[PDB]
Amino acid sequence: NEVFSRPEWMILTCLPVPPPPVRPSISFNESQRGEDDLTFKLADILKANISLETLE
Amino acid sequence: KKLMAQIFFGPTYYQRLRHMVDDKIHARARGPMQVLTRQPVEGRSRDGG
DNA sequence: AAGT
RNA sequence: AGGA
DNA sequence: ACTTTTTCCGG
Repeated sequence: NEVFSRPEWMILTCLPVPPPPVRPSISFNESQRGEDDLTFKLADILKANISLETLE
Repeated sequence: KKLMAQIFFGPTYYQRLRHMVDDKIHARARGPMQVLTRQPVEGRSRDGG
């Protein structure tokens, strides 16, 4: 469908970053993080995305 | 007054089991919620829904 | 225990 | 690990 | 060649 689902859109160019309510920081006590798995995984994406960008 | 029936009456070794009502009983009416789903927490202990 |  |  | 369900409720 030309308005909501063109084929070109199955190939990711710009990844949406979900907000914290989706990947909550389970912040036990004061000085201790406790970040979600999705936060770690998005970090790994960023980490890899920077290496590729600089590399090229 | 005497029962019209005669009862099967004698000793029988009975055991008490680990499940006792006041350890099982639970009620909730607004209480702690999940962080993610923002829904009632699980378990009697945790005052769950 | 079945079925793309 | 355990109840119905 | 290859995937997905299976009753309901202390740590």
